[PDB]
Amino acid sequence: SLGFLGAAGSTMGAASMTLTVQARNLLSTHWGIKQLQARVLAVEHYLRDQQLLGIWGCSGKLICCTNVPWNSSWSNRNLSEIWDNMTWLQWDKEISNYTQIIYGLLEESQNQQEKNEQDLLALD
Amino acid sequence: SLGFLGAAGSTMGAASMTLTVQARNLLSTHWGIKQLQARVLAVEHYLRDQQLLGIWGCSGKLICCTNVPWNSSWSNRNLSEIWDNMTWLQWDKEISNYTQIIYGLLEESQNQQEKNEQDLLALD
Amino acid sequence: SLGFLGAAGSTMGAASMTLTVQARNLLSTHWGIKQLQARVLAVEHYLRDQQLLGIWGCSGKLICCTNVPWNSSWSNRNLSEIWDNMTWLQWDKEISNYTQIIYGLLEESQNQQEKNEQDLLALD
Amino acid sequence: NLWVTVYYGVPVWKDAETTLFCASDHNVWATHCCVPTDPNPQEIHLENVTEEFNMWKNNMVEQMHEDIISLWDQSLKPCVKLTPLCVTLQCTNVTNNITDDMRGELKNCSFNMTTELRDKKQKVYSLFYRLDVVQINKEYRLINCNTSAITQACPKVSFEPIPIHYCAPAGFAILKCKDKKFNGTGPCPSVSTVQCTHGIKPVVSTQLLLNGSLAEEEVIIRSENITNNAKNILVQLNTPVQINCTRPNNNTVKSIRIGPGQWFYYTGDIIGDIRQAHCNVSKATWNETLGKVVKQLRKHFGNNTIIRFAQSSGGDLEVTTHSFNCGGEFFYCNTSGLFNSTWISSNDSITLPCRIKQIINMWQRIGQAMYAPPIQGVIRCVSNITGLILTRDGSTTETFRPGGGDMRDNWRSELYKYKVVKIEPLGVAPTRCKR
Amino acid sequence: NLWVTVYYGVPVWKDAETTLFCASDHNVWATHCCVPTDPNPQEIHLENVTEEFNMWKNNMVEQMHEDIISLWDQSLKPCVKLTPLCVTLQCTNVTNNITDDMRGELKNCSFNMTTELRDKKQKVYSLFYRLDVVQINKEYRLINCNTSAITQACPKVSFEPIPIHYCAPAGFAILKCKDKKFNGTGPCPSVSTVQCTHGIKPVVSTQLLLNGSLAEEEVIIRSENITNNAKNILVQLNTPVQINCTRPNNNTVKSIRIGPGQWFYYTGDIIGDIRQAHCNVSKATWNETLGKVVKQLRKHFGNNTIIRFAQSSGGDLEVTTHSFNCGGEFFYCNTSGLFNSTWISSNDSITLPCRIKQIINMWQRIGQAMYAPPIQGVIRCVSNITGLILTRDGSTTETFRPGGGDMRDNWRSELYKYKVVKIEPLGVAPTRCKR
Amino acid sequence: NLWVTVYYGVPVWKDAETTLFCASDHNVWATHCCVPTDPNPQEIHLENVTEEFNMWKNNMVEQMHEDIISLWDQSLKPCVKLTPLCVTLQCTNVTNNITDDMRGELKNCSFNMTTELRDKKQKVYSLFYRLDVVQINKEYRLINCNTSAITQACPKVSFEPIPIHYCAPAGFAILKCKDKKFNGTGPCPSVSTVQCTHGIKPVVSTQLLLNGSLAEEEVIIRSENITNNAKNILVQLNTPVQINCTRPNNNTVKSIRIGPGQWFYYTGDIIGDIRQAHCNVSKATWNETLGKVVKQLRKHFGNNTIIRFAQSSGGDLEVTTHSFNCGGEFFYCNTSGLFNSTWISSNDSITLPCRIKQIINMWQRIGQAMYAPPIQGVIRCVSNITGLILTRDGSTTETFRPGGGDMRDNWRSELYKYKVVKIEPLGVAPTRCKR
Ligand SMILES: *[C@@H]1O[C@H](CO)[C@@H](O[C@@H]2O[C@H](CO)[C@@H](O)[C@H](O)[C@H]2NC(C)=O)[C@H](O)[C@H]1NC(C)=O
Ligand SMILES: *[C@@H]1O[C@H](CO)[C@@H](O[C@@H]2O[C@H](CO)[C@@H](O)[C@H](O)[C@H]2NC(C)=O)[C@H](O)[C@H]1NC(C)=O
Ligand SMILES: *[C@@H]1O[C@H](CO)[C@@H](O[C@@H]2O[C@H](CO)[C@@H](O)[C@H](O)[C@H]2NC(C)=O)[C@H](O)[C@H]1NC(C)=O
Ligand SMILES: *[C@@H]1O[C@H](CO)[C@@H](O[C@@H]2O[C@H](CO)[C@@H](O)[C@H](O)[C@H]2NC(C)=O)[C@H](O)[C@H]1NC(C)=O
Ligand SMILES: *[C@@H]1O[C@H](CO)[C@@H](O[C@@H]2O[C@H](CO)[C@@H](O)[C@H](O)[C@H]2NC(C)=O)[C@H](O)[C@H]1NC(C)=O
Ligand SMILES: *[C@@H]1O[C@H](CO)[C@@H](O[C@@H]2O[C@H](CO)[C@@H](O)[C@H](O)[C@H]2NC(C)=O)[C@H](O)[C@H]1NC(C)=O
Ligand SMILES: *[C@@H]1O[C@H](CO)[C@@H](O[C@@H]2O[C@H](CO)[C@@H](O)[C@H](O)[C@H]2NC(C)=O)[C@H](O)[C@H]1NC(C)=O
Ligand SMILES: *[C@@H]1O[C@H](CO)[C@@H](O[C@@H]2O[C@H](CO)[C@@H](O)[C@H](O)[C@H]2NC(C)=O)[C@H](O)[C@H]1NC(C)=O
Ligand SMILES: *[C@@H]1O[C@H](CO)[C@@H](O[C@@H]2O[C@H](CO)[C@@H](O)[C@H](O)[C@H]2NC(C)=O)[C@H](O)[C@H]1NC(C)=O
Ligand SMILES: *[C@@H]1O[C@H](CO)[C@@H](O)[C@H](O)[C@H]1NC(C)=O
Ligand SMILES: *[C@@H]1O[C@H](CO)[C@@H](O)[C@H](O)[C@H]1NC(C)=O
Ligand SMILES: *[C@@H]1O[C@H](CO)[C@@H](O)[C@H](O)[C@H]1NC(C)=O
Ligand SMILES: *[C@@H]1O[C@H](CO)[C@@H](O)[C@H](O)[C@H]1NC(C)=O
Ligand SMILES: *[C@@H]1O[C@H](CO)[C@@H](O)[C@H](O)[C@H]1NC(C)=O
Ligand SMILES: *[C@@H]1O[C@H](CO)[C@@H](O)[C@H](O)[C@H]1NC(C)=O
Ligand SMILES: *[C@@H]1O[C@H](CO)[C@@H](O)[C@H](O)[C@H]1NC(C)=O
Ligand SMILES: *[C@@H]1O[C@H](CO)[C@@H](O)[C@H](O)[C@H]1NC(C)=O
Repeated sequence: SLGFLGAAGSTMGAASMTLTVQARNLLSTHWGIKQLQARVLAVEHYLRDQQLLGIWGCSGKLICCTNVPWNSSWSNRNLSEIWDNMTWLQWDKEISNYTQIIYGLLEESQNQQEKNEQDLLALD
Repeated sequence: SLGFLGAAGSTMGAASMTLTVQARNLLSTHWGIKQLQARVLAVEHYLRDQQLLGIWGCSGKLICCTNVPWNSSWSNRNLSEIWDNMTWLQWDKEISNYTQIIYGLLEESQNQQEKNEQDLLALD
Repeated sequence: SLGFLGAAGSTMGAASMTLTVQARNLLSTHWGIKQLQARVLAVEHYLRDQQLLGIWGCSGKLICCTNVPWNSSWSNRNLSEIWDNMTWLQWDKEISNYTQIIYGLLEESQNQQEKNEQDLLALD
Repeated sequence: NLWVTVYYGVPVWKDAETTLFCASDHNVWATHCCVPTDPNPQEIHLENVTEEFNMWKNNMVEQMHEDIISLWDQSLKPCVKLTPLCVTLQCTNVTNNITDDMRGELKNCSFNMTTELRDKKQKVYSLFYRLDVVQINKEYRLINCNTSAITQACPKVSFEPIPIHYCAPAGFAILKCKDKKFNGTGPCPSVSTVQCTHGIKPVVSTQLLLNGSLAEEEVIIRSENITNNAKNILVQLNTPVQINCTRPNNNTVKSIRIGPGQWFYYTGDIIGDIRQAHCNVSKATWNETLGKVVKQLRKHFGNNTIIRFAQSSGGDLEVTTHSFNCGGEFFYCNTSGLFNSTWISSNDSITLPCRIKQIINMWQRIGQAMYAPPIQGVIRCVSNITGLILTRDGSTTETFRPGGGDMRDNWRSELYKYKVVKIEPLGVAPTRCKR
Repeated sequence: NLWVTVYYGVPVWKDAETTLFCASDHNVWATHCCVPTDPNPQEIHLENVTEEFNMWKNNMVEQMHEDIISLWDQSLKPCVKLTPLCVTLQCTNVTNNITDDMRGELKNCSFNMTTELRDKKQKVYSLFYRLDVVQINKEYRLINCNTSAITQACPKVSFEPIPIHYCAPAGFAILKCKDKKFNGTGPCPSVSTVQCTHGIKPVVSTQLLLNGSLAEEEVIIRSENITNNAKNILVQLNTPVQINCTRPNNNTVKSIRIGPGQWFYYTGDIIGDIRQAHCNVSKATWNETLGKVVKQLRKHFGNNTIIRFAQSSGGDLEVTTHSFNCGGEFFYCNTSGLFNSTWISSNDSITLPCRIKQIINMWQRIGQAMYAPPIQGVIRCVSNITGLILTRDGSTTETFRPGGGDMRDNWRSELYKYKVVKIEPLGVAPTRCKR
Repeated sequence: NLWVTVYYGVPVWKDAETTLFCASDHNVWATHCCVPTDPNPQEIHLENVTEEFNMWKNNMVEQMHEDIISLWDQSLKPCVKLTPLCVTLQCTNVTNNITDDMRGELKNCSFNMTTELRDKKQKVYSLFYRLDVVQINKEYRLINCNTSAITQACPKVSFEPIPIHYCAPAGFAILKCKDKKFNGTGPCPSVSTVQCTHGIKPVVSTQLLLNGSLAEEEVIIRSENITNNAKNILVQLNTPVQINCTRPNNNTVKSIRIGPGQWFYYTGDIIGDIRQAHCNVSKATWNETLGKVVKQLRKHFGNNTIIRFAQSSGGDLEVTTHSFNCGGEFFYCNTSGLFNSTWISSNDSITLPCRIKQIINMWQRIGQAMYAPPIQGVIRCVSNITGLILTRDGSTTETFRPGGGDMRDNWRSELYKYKVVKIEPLGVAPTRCKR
């Protein structure tokens, strides 16, 4: 249908149906140094995003529902105003100051879950 | 315990029992560039295969069962021929024209499944 | 709060609450090679550990419970001697002789498990 | 009520700077070192996406500049050095077939050169173009002897530009501006995504831009700040102006060995009449073209003002004169015949006289000189003027003069449509599911 | 009914070209740059696997060629440049203790050489071998003064071959053919997998192959196309032929300074009588060896044909003679005494005369000459002939001659049994399992 | 009834050797090529962690040594070569204004050097410091003409130390020892983790260590094996001793083109009288400092023993004198005025005479000489003595002398508190959890 980033500008609800379009393009004699640096950098960025998904308990998923509630202080926009009337570029700008807060909450939540699972599995 | 490619030539139903033998041996003065390119390339190939398993919903598995039905137009053989007489090299040479069809279907199936899970969890 | 290896020296059960702390610190002319090699090496080590978790069925976890029983021949201590009265550096030395045995057992139990899952999913 | 949901593969990006690599389909651009291209390249139109572009802050320009210089220098590394040539020369005038245009332009110089054996010498004479030779006190020396060493360019390596495509690494993308009448700094309502730029020819010139892209609807005038005087004005033309350049002399090229495996090339003689190099521009086309430029300038300077064109005020030949490589020779053409008019609200050509130099200092550097060996025979080349670089003088009359000199402004005329962004696939949004 | 099941770690592979690295273990081969070897490697036999090998399309050969040349050149980068040696020489003949054969093969040349100080000169004389000196008009110059610079090889760096192991990168594997009597181009029913090749010694020779692997059952004859007379034939012997080579002259080596920390080495004099260099091949062994070779040639040429061996056809010494490095000296041996027989169905040697050169142009390149400093004392080396390179003339007699020159043909004799493949661990197959 | 549980992110480590990289913040250390530093680096204290350190087996020292040499060499690579300067010199003594401290230390030499044009020569007069010139038989030569080439250091590139921070790559960390009175080889009860070291200035000196770290409470004596004689003793002071060094001569520097864009710098003349370079150390501070050194030395040699200090016994200036770079000049100061006492259970300074050299052979290598161009005017520098390098002679009296020469002993005095460890985040332990 659309190529890489062809969904940009569409609403978030529409853009979410093309997630593999972008996921598949990640990772895809002095002048050999530029080529190696370019290749290594692509790998490092890929791995950092994957590491976070691992830490947050979203490894292997494109869509991951978690146990961290949404705070209206980050944004109080209605879901019909977010998913149908905004694109992802706009959304990213709207909440760009809260991503560190959210990320900290996501990793802490998963850490607590790791510990609760371990204890339940210790019962016979 | 036959060695790295020791099961090659055995039938598919036998060779499937050595998947860790092969998996564990993957990923393991201008000469500095020559050697470094060799190392970078090994990493890139490893990551691309892992990325596909991720996209298809097979992350972390050596054996993964999906929801894509097999089409007789890709290959029409009895399962006993495939698993008891053929080896994997022979199989690879017969199904080689369909791999880009099958991979596409595996991706579509997983993306639809994640959407369905996300919607179902809206009720949890 | 104890930002990196700050739990070293604390008991094993105390340090278990800081696993994300260390995980997040992995991956983050002539020299253009010296620096690049350092970056590539960091990636290679990261991936080797992730591959082992993968083949043990622990790909998305920080705390992974397995099906391999503990042998008193590796270590014959009580839980309160290991978890409350010892640190991780001490434990690592205590069983450094048996890590290869344990890893081999973990690889095998995962293979037995994946085959059993494949067979059960064929019954319907 | 709402929960955080993490999404991966989200189509967003950020302005970013990364290192780009080249793709390219014996050449001073070492194109054999570049990646083969995609025969069916993709371009993805982005509907409802408006981006901010700024051609004056575009780091692609800086990378092109650095790669061009590095490729240039690498091509000279294995070539014969001319250290043995920096000797006192004994020179007289070439007076044999002078049409009075060339009086004093060519000098006949003799010298003692080294040879294959270090205990022998040979007497050699050759012709020089004056601009390359300076007087010592009939004693002359090459102009570079008190500043820099000279490396002879390899005679087998072409200087002809080959289009170079700049490609982003995975995880990055290049956004292209598709709007017409785009001035280089505003928002661009219509954009598309590509992985590689189109090929750009690294044409080197100093006042007029040659063999670039044309504007499609009108002449477009771009500048960082049009009301300043400290900035150059880049004018992109709608139609090309054809220019015919020649070095109408039949050269006989001779060579000598100056050491073991070391050959030196020089002009031995000239057959027939000696004439000046020159370029032809049609008057009718030029007049219409310049009139179009004036019309567009009026949008910023007034419909009741006077627009005057004049010659560059002074400075080095590389700045005041229009320089280019034509068939391997380096020409310095006088453009005073193109910018000599006041605009107030046929087969008749313009001839621009040109000078030739063999000792060249490129990229405005000091200490690295190149010797361009002569080309045998007669040289003719035809090229397109696709743009201009003008400056404005610091009443009711504005005056514009040829500018240029600084190579980064040539590359800005091709790279203005592109920007590099980083893809940021991971992000969050509220929704109804939890787990 | 059936479902797609994805498997990872599938034991399959494809032909591929990748970069191999060296792992070998004061030498021209940078074995100190290479990776240390594994104490014992793991060779895995593959039961029921037949694979196709093609020794003539093997990219391992091209990499070996490039790596050897690059290492060779790197070893000369820090060595003395003999620029000041290219002078007019005053040469006379060495006549003091000359036997009839080696007469006119030594020159006694004097010249003016530089010293540590720019303002001083020294008179030096040395001995040269004629092959490396050419006449100018008594006045001589070194043979390469009109084409190249000469780099003196460093006297402390050995030219003795050290085995080098070629290793595949992770994700790749090297398949090896264990088929005895394997001709290099067909299916191989018995294969194994290794990570690294056996050590291969980079022995350089031109007509006879020295110190390689032997055939296990019989003489094996291989070529790209046995009926194409434009192709070379590689013959692998199953028995060595021992060859004893010597330079039976006692050289006194002198050294002078030629510049600020630079020194030149040369033969000063010869103690005792002057004798021709030579190689000894036993007649009986050589005649048995050819008998085996012709027996095998008849399989392709007929059981009623005539097989005739003859000398080389022409060209320079590098192809007309058998060249090799013996103790640091470079020998050019006449093999006409070996290839002189027609085949139709005790303590007695063959002496092959040899000449010595000091100025050497390797790898058939132009512009890069090496000066091999002389070795003090008397040289003797013993080596094994493990194979031959033969050509065939373009109607009852098939005439064969020594071939050579193209170094890739020597490597092909060790690498014929290896192929590089890419491991492709991911794939699919139908099963009755779904989810 | 316990099961194996796998934990990832476990806070453990192993001793390891990896490559560290440079971080920093027109200088021979090429700090522009280093990673900019973190303005707010962290240090994390590890409670209840005891580690073993061994400063004598610390591979960080070896890397610093290699990096410093490589940075040094690449900074001379692009500078003017002085090859044409190795000529016979005609020299007489400078006797115009001598305080007989300098009686015969300076010589006035004349020579014929090259010019921009090959056919012309220039006569040059210059002053040399004796230690740089040797007599040939009045006829002199530069001291290194029979051992090495000389490269002139670039006059625009500073030799002043800039702190360098060594940083571990991800997956590695550097542990620092916080214990006071730590002698470098025992267990360290108090440690902390850092990613980068503090900045270390690459000060190059012999015998006395300049501008290093001070001990917190008391003088600390460290050695690999205190009872050997084959090992040096490193003494860290807890107070600085101020040393004031100068060359009180108003030297006028001249510059001559020696080739096509090449230039040689030299001392033309000296304004005023000619005096000896020297360093001033206060006696009271030095005597208190030395007494502290003795007090802590008795701990290993007996509190009833005799401690005697003496001058170094022999070797070249690099080891017999205190070498340092002061304002770009290289000083060789005689320290026998400091190490002259026997210890048994206002504004009066010690003056150390110093010599100056221009032809330098650093890192104890042979074949690479540097010419340090002179610095115009009068030079003065003030620095802190923060430690000593002492040797011990092989009865009742222990005799100690200044040691030095091996640069790794200097860097080891700053890096003694750090070790590199590899993080091993994966491990197992028994729990009651099973799945
Ligand atoms: C190579 O092929 C042979 C068959 O030609 C395999 O041998 C069979 O192994 C099975 C399982 O043990 C036995 O039930 C059969 O009776 C054997 N066949 C014969 C003719 O003996 C052999 O295992 C294969 N090798 C490898 C490594 O897979
Ligand atoms: C199984 O494969 C066949 C062959 O590709 C599919 O049939 C084709 O379907 C397309 C429409 O998408 C038609 O244009 C072709 O003419 C059909 N070819 C034939 C031979 O019938 C079929 O749909 C696939 N079935 C399933 C369940 O995947
Ligand atoms: C270092 O060791 C001390 C003990 O020597 C630890 O402090 C104890 O912590 C327990 C658990 O909170 C308390 O019940 C004790 O009363 C504490 N004892 C003392 C003397 O303070 C300390 O937490 C350890 N540090 C780290 C980082 O683990
Ligand atoms: C685990 O083993 C340790 C060591 O044997 C136990 O510690 C001792 O346990 C015995 C009972 O078996 C007591 O009599 C000792 O007094 C304990 N030693 C001390 C002083 O700590 C430990 O108790 C065992 N498991 C537990 C804690 O139940
Ligand atoms: C080339 O070399 C010749 C040498 O024959 C130079 O001729 C000499 O020139 C010098 C003056 O520079 C006279 O004093 C000699 O008498 C000349 N020698 C003869 C016999 O010709 C010639 O000058 C050199 N090249 C130039 C600069 O002309
Ligand atoms: C564009 O250029 C104009 C000048 O043509 C700049 O305006 C001047 O700014 C300075 C500094 O504030 C004032 O002192 C002058 O009086 C201003 N001149 C005029 C005519 O207004 C303007 O700032 C520049 N804009 C940018 C973005 O660089
Ligand atoms: C090496 O052995 C192979 C067989 O393993 C020979 O292959 C033949 O090649 C010709 C080419 O024209 C084909 O027509 C034959 O059918 C092939 N035979 C077989 C059995 O495959 C090859 O010619 C031999 N080469 C040499 C030099 O001996
Ligand atoms: C090549 O040299 C070897 C010795 O290096 C010769 O072997 C010797 O032969 C004689 C005569 O039969 C024996 O007495 C010696 O004992 C042998 N030496 C050894 C070490 O075994 C060989 O004959 C020579 N071959 C040729 C063709 O000259
Ligand atoms: C530095 O201090 C350590 C103590 O932490 C000393 O180590 C001891 O060495 C002596 C002599 O070998 C032994 O008798 C001790 O038993 C060692 N103790 C330990 C902890 O092993 C070390 O010798 C001191 N070094 C110096 C130069 O003072
Ligand atoms: C652009 O907006 C229109 C509505 O004005 C919508 O129909 C169209 O689908 C949007 N484009 C994209 C890519 O979503
Ligand atoms: C982030 O904070 C700045 C003030 O520092 C504010 O101007 C900006 O609008 C904020 N952005 C968001 C998404 O809240
Ligand atoms: C030679 O050229 C100079 C200009 O460089 C001129 O002054 C002189 O008159 C000319 N001589 C002749 C004979 O034309
Ligand atoms: C380009 O367009 C922008 C629109 O915001 C305007 O501000 C700027 O002055 C224009 N510049 C030129 C040279 O036309
Ligand atoms: C022009 O040059 C030719 C040689 O190419 C010569 O014969 C002729 O005399 C010259 N013309 C004049 C006016 O001297
Ligand atoms: C120059 O110095 C040397 C030093 O050994 C001395 O012997 C000589 O006499 C001095 N010459 C003069 C003129 O002072
Ligand atoms: C320079 O060269 C001349 C050659 O005649 C020689 O006499 C003179 O002594 C040399 N000058 C020096 C300082 O050696
Ligand atoms: C050296 O003497 C000159 C004399 O003109 C003076 O200008 C200069 O400042 C003096 N330099 C020093 C360091 O005294």
